[PDB]
This record gives sequence, structure tokens and C-alpha cells, in this order.
Amino acid sequence: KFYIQEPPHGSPNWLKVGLTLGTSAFLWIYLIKQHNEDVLEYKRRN
Amino acid sequence: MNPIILIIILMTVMLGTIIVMISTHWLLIWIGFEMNMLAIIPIMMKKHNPRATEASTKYFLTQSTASMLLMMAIIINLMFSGQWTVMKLFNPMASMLMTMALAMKLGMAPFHFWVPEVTQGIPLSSGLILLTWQKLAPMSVLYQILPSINLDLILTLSILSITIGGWGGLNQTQLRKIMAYSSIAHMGWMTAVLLYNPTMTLLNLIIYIIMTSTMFTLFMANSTTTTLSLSHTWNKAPIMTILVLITLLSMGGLPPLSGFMPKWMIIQEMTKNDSIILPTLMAITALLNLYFYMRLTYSTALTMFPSTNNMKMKWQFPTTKRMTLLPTMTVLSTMLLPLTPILSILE
Amino acid sequence: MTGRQARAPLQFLPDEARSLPPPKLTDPRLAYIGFLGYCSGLIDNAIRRRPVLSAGLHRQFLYITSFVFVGYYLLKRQDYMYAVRDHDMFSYIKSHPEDFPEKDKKTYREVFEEFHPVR
Amino acid sequence: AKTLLHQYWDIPEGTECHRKTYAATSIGGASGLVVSAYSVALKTPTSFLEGVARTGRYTFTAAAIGAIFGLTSCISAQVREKPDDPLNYLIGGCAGGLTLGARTRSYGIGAAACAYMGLTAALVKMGQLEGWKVFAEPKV
Amino acid sequence: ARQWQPDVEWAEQYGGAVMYPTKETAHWKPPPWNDVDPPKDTLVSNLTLNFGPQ
Amino acid sequence: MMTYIVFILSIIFVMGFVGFSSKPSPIYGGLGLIVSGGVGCGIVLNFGGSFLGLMVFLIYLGGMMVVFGYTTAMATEQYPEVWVSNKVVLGTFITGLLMEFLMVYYVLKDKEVEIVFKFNGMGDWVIYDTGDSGFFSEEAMGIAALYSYGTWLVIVTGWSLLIGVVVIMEITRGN
Amino acid sequence: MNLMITLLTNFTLATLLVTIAFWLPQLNVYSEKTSPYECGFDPMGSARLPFSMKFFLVAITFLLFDLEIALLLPLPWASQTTNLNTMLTMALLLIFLLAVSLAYEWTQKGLEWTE
Amino acid sequence: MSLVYMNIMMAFTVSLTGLLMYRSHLMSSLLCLEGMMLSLFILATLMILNSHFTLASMMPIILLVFAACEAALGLSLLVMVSNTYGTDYVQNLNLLQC
Repeated sequence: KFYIQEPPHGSPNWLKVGLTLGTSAFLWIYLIKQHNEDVLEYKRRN
Repeated sequence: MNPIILIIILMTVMLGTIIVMISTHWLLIWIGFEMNMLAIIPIMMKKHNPRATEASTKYFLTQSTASMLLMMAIIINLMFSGQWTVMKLFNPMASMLMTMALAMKLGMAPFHFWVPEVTQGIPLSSGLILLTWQKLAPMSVLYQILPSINLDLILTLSILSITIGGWGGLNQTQLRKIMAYSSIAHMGWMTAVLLYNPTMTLLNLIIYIIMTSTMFTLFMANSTTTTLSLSHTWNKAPIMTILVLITLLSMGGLPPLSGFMPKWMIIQEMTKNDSIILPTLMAITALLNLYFYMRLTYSTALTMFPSTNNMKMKWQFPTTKRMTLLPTMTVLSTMLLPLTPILSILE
Repeated sequence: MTGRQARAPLQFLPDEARSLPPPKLTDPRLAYIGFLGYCSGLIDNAIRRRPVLSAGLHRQFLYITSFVFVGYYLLKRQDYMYAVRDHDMFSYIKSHPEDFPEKDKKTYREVFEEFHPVR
Repeated sequence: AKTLLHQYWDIPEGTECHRKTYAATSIGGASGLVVSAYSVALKTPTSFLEGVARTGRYTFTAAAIGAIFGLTSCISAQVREKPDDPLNYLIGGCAGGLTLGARTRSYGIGAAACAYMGLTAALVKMGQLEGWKVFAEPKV
Repeated sequence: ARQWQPDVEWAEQYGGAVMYPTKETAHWKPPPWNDVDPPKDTLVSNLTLNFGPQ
Repeated sequence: MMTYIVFILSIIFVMGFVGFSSKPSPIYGGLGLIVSGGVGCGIVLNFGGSFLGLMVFLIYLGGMMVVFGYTTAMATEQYPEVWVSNKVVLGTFITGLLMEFLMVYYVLKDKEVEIVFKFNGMGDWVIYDTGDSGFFSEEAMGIAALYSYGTWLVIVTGWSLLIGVVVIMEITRGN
Repeated sequence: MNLMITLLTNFTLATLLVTIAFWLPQLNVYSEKTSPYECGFDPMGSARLPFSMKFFLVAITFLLFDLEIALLLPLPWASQTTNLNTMLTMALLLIFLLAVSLAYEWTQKGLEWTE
Repeated sequence: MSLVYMNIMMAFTVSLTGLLMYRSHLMSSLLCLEGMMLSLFILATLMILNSHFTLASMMPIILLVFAACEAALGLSLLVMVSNTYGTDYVQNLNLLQC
């Protein structure tokens, strides 16, 4: 439809978006874990 | 130009500056400087022309004799008090020669005559990586041996580099000599705080490196050497216009934008001493290094110059280049006014 | 200033950074960081000639996550540096009594001022 | 050198006249030799005789500046005898600027030289009499 | 469009070697665009030897 | 009779090396340079260093060999300059030798020379080793520490020399 | 300075050979012998003429491997230490790096042109 | 004080000025850089030898191997210079103007 000889993209890859969302969900999980540890650490030392 | 080979050579640039960062033996600092020079030669001369040849020649002579002057300084240090510790020196003579060797290295106003030349002919990746590493690495050593420097040297070279970088910038209608004189101006403001509180100097260093990274990325996006090409990049792409606007205005250092967080904090931790007339003369010349930014942005977007056709032809083909990292460094460089208590991240 | 844990220089947060409160949820500075990540992703979609607020929503998520994570560690460093500065200051205050004299802050019934009016 | 500009400041005000003027000529000649050394270093005067001629011209003008400034400084301090006000050195800097304009035989550049040099010299007196430091504390 | 736009003479001001000319300004030449000057030849060629009679 | 022989070798060193530094043609420059390198090797050999000076004479020599090859290759005149050929080179050589003999005068027949430091003008048998029991000729072990303790140092040395090799290769190749 | 004594005696030997060459035997009639000979033809200009060279890499290669000779020469004194395996490791790394440099410019045909 | 120290500093200063002002040859410049290297070498060696600073006597050998490979770099660049011209004076350097 309507193109000539090349989509350089347009049908997006199924590698990079899955990898970036996977590591970004990993980073959100780890930061929530960090902040919970920090609240526990403050109320532990005091 | 195998990419294995270029990854090797830039890894040696990495290794040279890491050796300069890591070591307390003076020979290792001198070796790191030399290795940085050795690897930074063939990043240039990827061209064939004698432009790159003679520019690398000038760079070689100036940078090599500055390194040998540094070795002279370390030798007079050990004719005096015998230690290989990077610490307070024990000679005004050796500190004089050492600061002048670093002054030839990173460029001061009596010593900058290789800088517009060496940026005049080289390609843009070469200029980017030499400006970033070759202006980061001597400032580490200056931070290391700050408490034993005769103040007249640093201060006079700083004032003179600011006023020469302001004065010479008014004429050059290329891009790279404008960028070189801007480098001189920022190195003047980086050196000028070194005897008072060096956290400001290293913050000035990081923000200047981010500004230059954005600048050279926005000159890699378009093969530009004069303002005429900048007018054609007005007529080919709209977002480049306002990005050149905001980045050149932050090169000027205006308060709502984020080129002001260096200057203002420097004036703070400068005028908490009783030097006032000299910082306000510095800041008036820092007003003066801004008119060539203004005529540049005038030529880019604030006016509309006539463009040649075949931009009709260029409209079909998008700017599908590589960018190093354009937007992240851009908005980290431009919207970072209210995070001034992220001064103390650096210390 | 100079460390004051100039022993582990790369120690980005020491054991002494476990005593002050961590940066809370929806603090205004980390909110501004997330806003900058949102604007960063907007202008990144503006670069590559792709539609704004469209087809880069995963990049919106990634940029916002990256900046919020970085700014989280930066805020923790900020709080540690200002806490150790305040503690060192107060130790040097308590250390020397006689060198920091408390003036007799007298009241204004006898503290004279020259006036020099305007007419 | 710090020693002979210290000799210039350490002339009391007071009158040790013709010696204040000799020190002012020495400062002007030193400054002229600086400027002339650079300007012959970056011109290749073609030839060496013309280089001596150019350095003689620049040191000649700068020594004239130093002489005329020292003379009008001493004359003002003898006539009015008030070391407090910088108006004597204001007259001094404007006299030096007008005589620089005389040595170049242009008039507008000489007038701007009068204005800028008068203000800067009166400022130097004003800050030294008020007491401002030489460039630094360097402490905090 | 009655909104004035700058012109070819503004461009010729803003184009060239340097901005402000002097009495020396002819020597600064307009620099090339590939940064390579193609014509360069001054005949640095072969050298003779008379490997001769005896 | 003579005692200042290390200082006299230094004087000969400075004479030949200043006539080197006055820049005549590199043929004569290399002649004065190898004269200076040999007598500097004599200085450091007579001072106490066993092999290091003869070593550096060898290395420095080979460098001057390659320098001579390239000055035959590239920089040739219709008639090259000597010290006594041109006005400027002759003036520089006479003035440098003049400053040398003037320093000789102020050291010999006077007390103190204070150009950059108050240099104590007397003979260099002081200071010196007071007969300490070496038994292993100190500088031999002083270089032998390079492979014992010298872990990081020769790593960066050999790495930079490998980079030097590939750098020369790519700059020559880049035509 | 015993070597200096011997060097002085050999220089006096060389000067007596110079003087017995020039002064003593016979005369020195001039006016054509001073001409430069090539094969029977007076050449163009003279020598000291710009002479290009073939090798470009080999001389600098000589220079760098002479410097690496200089690094390698305290192998005899190194051979008596308590840290033997470290000495062996760094020495093998030095020669292995040297041979890597040689074989690199050997496979990248650095020596396959006008040697 | 050991008067050889002052004399080698004298030779240093003169070789430095010879490296700075120079008539036309790049070759003489590289040559006098190599000379000033040798001067700094001999001075540092006599320092260490008076000190009995036997532990880190890596300074002479490593100082000079690094500075001689700098000279090797310079000879490569002089090869490129004399390749793109016939004469390599101060003339045929005036392009790429300041």
C-alpha cells in the first residue's frame, strides 16, 4: 500500500521495545524496593 | 579505519584520563598526559588534506613542549623535597612552571594560538572528543595541586583568557573558531575560581562539557561550517532552529535558562571573599562574550535568509543520521535552573 | 571542603547516610525531574519526525524512569552532604566556647542610633 | 614589578615631587616595552631597524603618558593639597588621554581616551584611598 | 508579504572569510567546502644520475 | 692537580649542546649532539651510574640515526648552513658560548651565582657516598625492581608503545 | 679516566696519521682534482639535492623496537628476586606484546612496500 | 648543591629557547626537542644518584622511552608534512589561517 520498495521501519521490532520495557519495569521494582528499605532503615536506626 | 582500531584508540584515551585521575605518582600523571596526546593525534587526519596535517603539526609542537615543561616542573620539585606524592608543592618556581605548562595545555590567552587553528580544519568528532577529554584531564590535576599555587598566575591567566575569548569572538564567521573562543571563555571562568572553592570549577566543567556536547551534536546533524548552512537548516528542519536558539542562549548564560547556574554560583562563592571589583569586571566581560552568539542565532532562526533550491530535493529525505545523545543532554543542559542544590552532588 | 570519608572516595552513600529520612513520594523536585523526562521524550519524538505524544510512549516510560531513578540517588546524596555539613559545623561550634563570643544583645532603651533624617 | 609600583604607592602625598614623576615614567616605559615587545613579536617588521623604530614610537608615547600624568598629578597635589579626593587624578587621566590623542593626532579617539583614562585613574585612587585589596583576600 | 526579510547584501556581509575587513583582508581567502584544495603541484619529481662509461 | 673533572665534562657538554641547540643544518646538529651525548654518558658514568648512561647513549644514538636519515630525506638546501656560514647562526653560537664562559668565570674566580638559586660554587666531590657497603652496585638493583615490584608501570608502558606502533602505521597509511 | 687516557693516545695516533698523510711525502698541485666525480660527467647542481626515501615505516619501527630493547635489557638483574612468577608474567607479557606489534604490522602489510 | 645541577639547568634553558625560536626547519625543532629530553634525563638521573633513591629508579628509562616515542610520533608527522609539499619551511605552513 502506497509505498515503494522500502519500509525502513513502520512495522516495529519485537526485540527492543520488549527489552526496554522489561528493564524499565525492573528499575521501577528495584526503586520501590529501595524506598521501602530506606523507610525501614530510618525507622530501624531511630 | 577499522572500528576495532578506533575503539582501541578511544579506549586508550579513556585509559590515559583514568590514569591521570587515579595516580599519586607524578610520572604516571605525565605518562597519562602523553598517552592522551598520542591517541588523540590519529583521531584527527581521517581526512587526507594538509589542513589536518598542519593542524595536527601545530597541536603536536605546542602540546609536546607543554608536556616537557611539566616534566621540568616535576624534576625541580624533586631537586627540592623528595616525594612522589601529588600534594602541596614546595617551590614557587616549580609551581610557576607547572601552572604554565598546564596553561599551554588547556589553553590560556598567551597560549591559545593553536586552538582556533586546530579546530579550524579537523572533523567534528575529533573536535568534540579533544575538547571534552583535553579540557577535563588537566583540571583534575589543578584540583589536586590547588593549595600551593601563586595566585597572580591563575588569576591573571583567567582574566586574560576571559577577555581574549570575548574579544576574538566578535569577528570569525566560521563556526569552529567561534566554538574555540567560547572554549577559551569557559576555561577562563573554570580556572578563575580554582583558588577559592573548586567545587564550582568542577561544576563549571561538567556544565560546559554538556553544553559543548549539545553544540557539536547540533553541528553533527548537518554538515555546517558557516552561518549560511545554518540558514539552510532553518529552511530544512524546524526543531533545529529553536534548539540552536535555546542552546546558544544557554551558552550565553541567561538566568531563567540553565547556563546561569555556573556564573551565579561562582559569583556567590567568589564574593564571599572581599574581591568584588574583579568579579564584576569578569562578569561584564562575560556579558561581552555573547554578541557573537546573538549574531549566530540571528543568522539561524531569528531572521529568514534566502535558501538555495534542491532543498526541494532534500525534503523527501529525512535527517536519518546517528545522534550521540541529543535530547537528554539538551534538556539536561537547558532546563536545569531550579536544581541549584544539586551543587552538592559533585561534593 | 574536603572529606570526611576521604578514605572510600567513590562511596556514593556511606553508612552514615542511613540515619536521615529518605526523599519522600511526590516531593516537588523529583516531580520536576519526572516532568523533565516527559519533556525530554516529547522533544525526542520531535527530532525523528515522528508524531508528538505518539509512538514513543515506551520511550516516555523509559526516560521518565531513568531520570526519576537518577534524581532519587542525587537527592539522597544532597541530603547526606548537607547533614554532614551541619553536623561538622555544630561540632566545631561546641568545641570552642571562647572563640565564638555571644554578644550582650542589649535592648533599645539605651542602645543609641544616630538618626540623620530626611526632610 | 611589585617593588617599584610599591615605590610609587609609597611616595607620600606629601610631596617628593619629580621623583613621583620619575617613577611614573618608569611605569609607563615598562608598559611601553611590554606592548612594543608583543607588537614587534607578531608583525615581522621588515626590517630590524623598522622594529627598533616602532618600539621607540610606542615606548615614546607611553613614556610621554607617564611623564605628563606624573606632572599633572604633582601640580594638582601642590595647588589644592587635598589627597582625599580623586579629582586630581581625574584631571590626570584626562590629561594623559588628551596627550595620547596628541601623539596620534586624532581628536575623537583622544577625547574617549580622556574619558576612560580619567575615570579609571580616579577609580584607582578612589579604591586605594578607600582601601580595596590587590585582587584577593586570598583567604575565605 | 510586507514583513521585511534580509537579503543578498546581508548575506554577503555575513558570508566570506572574516566579518570586519582591514587593509589586509584580500589575503584571507574564502575557504573550501570539502576542506581540501585539489590543485597542488610544484614538480618535486625525479632526480638524475649518470651511471656512465667506466 | 685537576679535581673538577665532572664539572669540566659538564662544561664541554653544555658547549657542544648549545651549539647543537643554535640550529644549524641537522648534520652538524647531530655531530654536536652525539658529542654532547657521549660526554653526558661520561658525566653520569663518572658520577656513579654503572650502565644507565651507556644504555641511554645507545638509545639516543639510534634515534639520531633515524633523524639523520630523514634530514637526508627531506630538508636539503642548495648549500646547507654551517655554524660559520651565516650571520645569525654565528651570532647565536658566539653569544651562547659567551654566556658559558661567563658562567665559568663567575664559578671559578668568584663566590656565588644567583640567577635562579644561590648555587654553591665549589667542587663536586661533595656530596657523595661516604664509603657505604654496597656489595651489589645500587643502580643495578635499582633497575631490577622494575620487574619485581613494577606491575602496573610496565603494563601501561608496553600498552602505550603498542599504541605508538599502530599510530605510526595508521598515520602513514591514511593517504 | 683510564679510558680517557687511551682515547687521548688513539687521538694522537690519528693526528699523526693525518699529518703524515698531508704534510710530509710530496706536493699538492691543484685545479682539477677538486672536481666531484660520478662516472665521467659533471652532474646537475650537486649532491645535497632532495632525495626521497623508500622506507617510511621501517625507520620508526627500528626506533620503537630499539626502545623496547631498552625495556628488555634488565632481564639479567631481574632474574634474582623473591617474586619469581610475577617477573615471569610481566616479562612474557612484554615480549608477547612486542611480537603482537610486529605480527600486527606484518599482517597489515606495513613491511610489504619499499622496505 | 653540586654545580653540575646548575649547569644542566643552563643547558635546559638554552635548549628550550632553541626549541621555541627556530628559523625554518621542523627537523631541527624535533632534534632540539630530543636534546632537551636528554638534558632533563641526565639532570633527573644525577638527582636520583645523589639521593640513593634506589626504589623508584624507573624514572630515567621510562621517561626517555616515552619521550622518544613522542619523537617517533613527530617524525611520522614530519613525513606527512614533507609528503604533501616539497619544502617544509615556515612557508608552506601559512594555510589554515588564524
